[PDB]
Amino acid sequence: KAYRGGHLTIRLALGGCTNRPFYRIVAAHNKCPRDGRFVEQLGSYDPLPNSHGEKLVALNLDRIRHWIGCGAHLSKPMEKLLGLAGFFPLHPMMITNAERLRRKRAREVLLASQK
Amino acid sequence: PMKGRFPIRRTLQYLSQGNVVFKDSVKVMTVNYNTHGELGEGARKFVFFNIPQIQYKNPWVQIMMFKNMTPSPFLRFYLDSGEQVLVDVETKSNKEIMEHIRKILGKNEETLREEEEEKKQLSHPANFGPRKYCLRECICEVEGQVPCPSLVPLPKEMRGKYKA
Amino acid sequence: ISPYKDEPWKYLESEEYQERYGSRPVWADYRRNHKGGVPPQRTRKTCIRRNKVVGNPCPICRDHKLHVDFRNVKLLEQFVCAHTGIIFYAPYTGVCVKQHKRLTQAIQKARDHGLLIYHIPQVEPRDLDFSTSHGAVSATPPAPTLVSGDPWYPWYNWKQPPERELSRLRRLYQGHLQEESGPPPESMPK
Amino acid sequence: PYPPLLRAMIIAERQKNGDTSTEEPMLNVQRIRMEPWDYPAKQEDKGRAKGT
Amino acid sequence: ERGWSGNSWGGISLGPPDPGPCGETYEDFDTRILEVRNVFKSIRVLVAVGNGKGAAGFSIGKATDRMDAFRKAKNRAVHHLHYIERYEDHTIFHDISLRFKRTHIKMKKQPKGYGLRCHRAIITICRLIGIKDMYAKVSGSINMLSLTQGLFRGLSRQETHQQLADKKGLHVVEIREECGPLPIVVASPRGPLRKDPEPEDEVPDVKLDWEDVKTAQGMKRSVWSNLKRAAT
Amino acid sequence: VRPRLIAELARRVRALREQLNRPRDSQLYAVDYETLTRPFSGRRLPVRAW
Amino acid sequence: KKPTFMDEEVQSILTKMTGLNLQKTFKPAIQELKPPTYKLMTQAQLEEATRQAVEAAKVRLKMPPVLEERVPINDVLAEDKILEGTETTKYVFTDISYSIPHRERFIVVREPSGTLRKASWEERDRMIQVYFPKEGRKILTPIIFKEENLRTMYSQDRHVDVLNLCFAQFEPDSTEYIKVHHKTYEDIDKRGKYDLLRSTRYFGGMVWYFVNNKKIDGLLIDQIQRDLIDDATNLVQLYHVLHPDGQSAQGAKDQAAEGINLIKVFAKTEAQKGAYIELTLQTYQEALSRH
Amino acid sequence: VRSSVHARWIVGKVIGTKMQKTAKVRVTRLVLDPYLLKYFNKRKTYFAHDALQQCTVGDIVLLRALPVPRAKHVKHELAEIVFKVGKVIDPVTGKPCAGTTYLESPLSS
Amino acid sequence: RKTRHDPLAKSKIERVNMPPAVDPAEFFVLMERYQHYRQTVRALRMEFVSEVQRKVHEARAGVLAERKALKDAAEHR
RNA sequence: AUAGGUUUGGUCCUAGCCUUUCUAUUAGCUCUUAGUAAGAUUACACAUGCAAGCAUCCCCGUUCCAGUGAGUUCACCCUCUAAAUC
Ligand code: FES
Ligand SMILES: [K+]
Ligand SMILES: [K+]
Ligand SMILES: [Mg+2]
Ligand SMILES: [Mg+2]
Ligand SMILES: [Mg+2]
Ligand SMILES: [Mg+2]
Ligand SMILES: [Mg+2]
Ligand SMILES: [Mg+2]
Ligand SMILES: [Zn+2]
Repeated sequence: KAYRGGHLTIRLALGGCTNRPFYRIVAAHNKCPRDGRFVEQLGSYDPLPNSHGEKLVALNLDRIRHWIGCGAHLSKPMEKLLGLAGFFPLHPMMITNAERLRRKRAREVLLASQK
Repeated sequence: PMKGRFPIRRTLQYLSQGNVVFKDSVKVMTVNYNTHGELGEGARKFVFFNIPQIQYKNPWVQIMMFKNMTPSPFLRFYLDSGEQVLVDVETKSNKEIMEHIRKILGKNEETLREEEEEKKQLSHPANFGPRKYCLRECICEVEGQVPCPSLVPLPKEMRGKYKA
Repeated sequence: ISPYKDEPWKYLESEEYQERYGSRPVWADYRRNHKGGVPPQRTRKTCIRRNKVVGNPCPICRDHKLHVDFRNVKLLEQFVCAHTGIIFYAPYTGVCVKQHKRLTQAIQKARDHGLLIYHIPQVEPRDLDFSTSHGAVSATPPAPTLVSGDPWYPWYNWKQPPERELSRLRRLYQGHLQEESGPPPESMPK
Repeated sequence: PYPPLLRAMIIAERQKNGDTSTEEPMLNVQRIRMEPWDYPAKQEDKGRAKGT
Repeated sequence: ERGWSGNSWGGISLGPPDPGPCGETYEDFDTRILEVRNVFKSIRVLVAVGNGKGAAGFSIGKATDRMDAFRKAKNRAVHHLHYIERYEDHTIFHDISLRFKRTHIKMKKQPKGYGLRCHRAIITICRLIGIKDMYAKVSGSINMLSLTQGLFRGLSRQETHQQLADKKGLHVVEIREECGPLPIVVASPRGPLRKDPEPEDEVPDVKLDWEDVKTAQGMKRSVWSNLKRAAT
Repeated sequence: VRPRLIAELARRVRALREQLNRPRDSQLYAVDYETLTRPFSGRRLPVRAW
Repeated sequence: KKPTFMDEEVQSILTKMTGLNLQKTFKPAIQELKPPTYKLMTQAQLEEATRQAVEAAKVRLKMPPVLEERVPINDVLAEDKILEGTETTKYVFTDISYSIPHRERFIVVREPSGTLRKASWEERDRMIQVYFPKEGRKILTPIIFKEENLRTMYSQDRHVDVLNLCFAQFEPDSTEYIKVHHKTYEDIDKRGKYDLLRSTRYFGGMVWYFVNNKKIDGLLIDQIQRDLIDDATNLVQLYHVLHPDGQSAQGAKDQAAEGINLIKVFAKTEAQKGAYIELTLQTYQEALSRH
Repeated sequence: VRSSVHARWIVGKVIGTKMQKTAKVRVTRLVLDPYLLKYFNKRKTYFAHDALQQCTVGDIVLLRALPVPRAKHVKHELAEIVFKVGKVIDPVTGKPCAGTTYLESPLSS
Repeated sequence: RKTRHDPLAKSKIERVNMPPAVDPAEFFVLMERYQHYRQTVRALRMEFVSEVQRKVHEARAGVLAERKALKDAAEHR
């Protein structure tokens, strides 16, 4: 199928069931449906903690590197995941949101002290 | 019962029992053989029993037969480079002919094993998807992970209906 | 009310059981009533509905002294092929679907507790090489930033902008300004 | 510096291949010239609104 | 207990055969009705008897009264017994393909626990003979008398492993997948053993059945095959 | 394959009519300073530009 | 140096001590059955088939390597304090590139505190089972390995089944593997069930454990009672090479003890029940003279 | 990479020579019947450029793909004549033959 | 979704998208953080691209592949 | 198909029809709770409301997603080679 423009992008395809999400890390054309045709499955991500309290993330680092070197883009959630894995620098918004949460809880603690 | 002499020839097991997988150079195989004459007996057997297997393992190689055109039977292979390989098969048994062509133009076991290992890499066991391609469909099939809501209702705190 | 509920296996060593069944399986004499020569491919869902037994109860439901318990090994053995180690499907013995599910769970629990003998294969090792010298399982040399206690990259930390740049931003966003944020708390507030 | 995990993988591969040098792996960024976002773009490549 | 159906005589037991005039008792033999027919009136009954240990037979009885026909068939059956060889006393020694008149019967030896997946009359006769594991397919006309005659003929004309060894003068070696490459010698020649090996037939000229090949290749699609059924 | 000539005809006619009725910069980038909209399209300009 | 378990001489001694019973090695399995096949064979063909079966059994009896308990993995890759408190559960990142050995594959954990550390051994094995499932292994440890169920399995004389389950479930150098194997060996020694492991691949490991813990008296007694005198002498020689500075080995060198005399020297020097060893050896010699 | 024609080398029998410098050649391949699992001949016609018009009806010829088709139906050229109709030279011995009989004895040389 | 031929809803004709308020210090710090992060990510992308090209060059016109090709040709001869 | 019923005064053979099995839709009668999956008959006609914005103006997007199954060997492989991403 020929799309006008577009590019390959490594992103998260949502599967699972209602109230039980699960993600597949796939390299696919940006114009394709979210859960539709893909070029290669590059990993997976279970956002629900398991019986060990762990969120499991599988990354095909070799193929991820190959597709990045082949010109594939990255969705923001995948960039944040790779930053958490240590594969990239921490995304600026992770740091900014951490600081925002710090300030919010500082305000709440000051409210508690004031009361 | 199944029609014809030696009906076993028309079973997928027999057809897949062949051990000759040609190198990519081979494009055409001509089989010149004679219908009568004891010295050509093996060649006739080679046509009767082994050509189906050779074709089954090599679908894209053009095999063509010729009958009583020369005083003796022989095989000729035409390669992509333009080279031609002539194999005289008079006085040879069909098994001998099969072994000879395997030796001179057949991929060795090592190349076949490498190709099989290459085929293995495409089916990554860790991938999730439909059963036609993947071992498992969902991470919920993994023990210790949160199970499917179809089989085990999720706790009410984890359901949007009771979070809204 | 069965006296064998706490110790079900005793029932299979009692003379009453021997008189009733002898040496044959408890399902030997059962026969499903159905139309046609080919039976339905599933047994009934259950023989007991609201504490009432149906006319032709299955082998397990027709005898109340037979308890499907993972300790009742000798009973569970009668529902597994002794030559192949496979649990019979419900139409084979005629046990209802509910009791078949209970029997399957009991057999699995007995096998898990080592009470029921089953064929355990001899498998090959996972890894060809058992070396643990690779960095993935060994220790990686710490990076200088980790040693010094600094963040991995300098920009992970807050740097207060110069006053001039903040003034440009305030000029650029006249009338659409929020309160300036100071440096964040160093540690996560508790 | 490389990211933590990537640095660890590079060092692990080096140690596997016999290299024992203690130099840190580093990413060269001299060739990465950060143009400001407000730098003028190429107007020759830009499109034009269509008549409607 | 009912037979093959509620209103059917077939499969019903007639009890042990009567003590014969020869002075022998047959308390160990069980009798089963295979067919009851009205002859135009009299009754013609086909019954089979067997002791569960290889000795089995069958007979026809004709009489105006049904009970007299049963008694005649049973007493005549006990005096026309076959002996059926059994491999390890549970199955037949080899696959048997036979045609009696217009009835074709294909029987296959099966491992232990396979059960009797056979025509119901074949199941009854096999229970009488003592065969416990076998597959059977009946084709052509399903005529009860021809079926019984063909079954007894084929089962009586099976070559045991000892017979094969004595004929070929060679060790009969069994290969079981469950037992790995261990060769199990099931029969050895009573006389001397030939020192020359059998010809290594590269392709045997056997007559294959298209149904078996289709089943092996997965091209059989019947909705009626391999259906769940009660123990037999 | 039954040729679709009308498609080519329409494509050529549209290309010609687009190259001969090109809107000029005076039409494209005019602005109504009271409402800050483009009269050519009617689209309002972003707030930060006003 | 001291011979390793995989030393050629040690491997040969343990292979000969194990024995090869084709009936026990290829005992009929309880699995899906198919109709058997038949072949007409001459005596030479039968002997060739038996020889091939012997080679297959030799492949089947290949002793697993004996490995030392692995050192715990405690390595930190990064400490990103900025991420402290931004998450409530840990992230486990497994590299699933296909053509990587599982002991060289990077598996890391980002903790809620912001620490990026390497995965522990148990987490590594769990992840490898999650993404590269292996037949016979489970992600959650089976309950059969609890002490009560292991006791039941021992009572049923199913030690080989226990060892097969352990091999399938645990890695050779893991703590659980070593603990279960040691319990199995201890029970075998306590109840004189060494014959259960003969003609199996676990006999060599059991013998190695007994020799290294200096508890070969029961195995010597069993071998003497079973008239496997060559095995007893080979066991004594193995004990002496693994403990060449022991009084038993020095006694053997001083008295120049060979054959049964080696057993006598061991019984007199460094046997916990040398008296019973001497009694059994004397009975064996008397029975041999009578025969 | 060397040609856009699918069939690179093929062997066939010349069935027509009525076109100028073009031989119509019949090529037979073996195709498995999915139901009977037997191999049957499937025939296809090819036009081969014969610049010298040296092909005769009935001879067995080798066709080599052109780098690009020179006409609508001409995608090949005549590489050689494997067997000249009625003028076969035994490849094994190199001597003329008429069917299964040698026209010239191999011993003569 | 709508196509370019579908008309705009009549309840949105008077809609004005008011830009969000800006925190100056956070804005400046975030701009710097994005700049540094994108520079690092382009460096990493360059390394990955070079790796891909080098693998392709090692596969075609390599050295071990060249040995393999020569060995296979000599075997054929 | 492990097969069964039905032609004749009767037997055997051939042969059709039907029975038994498993799904999907609709209809009758009857239906309590929870989780999950699926969900016009009609390429017939459509009231009404929404489904495409973003952005310091240019551009970019609205060519995607979503829908239907009317027509129907434009889908797959190779050669060559535009547009697009790096
Ligand atoms: S199939 Fe996994 S959540 Fe439903
Ligand atoms: K825009
Ligand atoms: K349609
Ligand atoms: Mg009835
Ligand atoms: Mg009929
Ligand atoms: Mg929709
Ligand atoms: Mg679409
Ligand atoms: Mg239509
Ligand atoms: Mg281009
Ligand atoms: Zn029941």
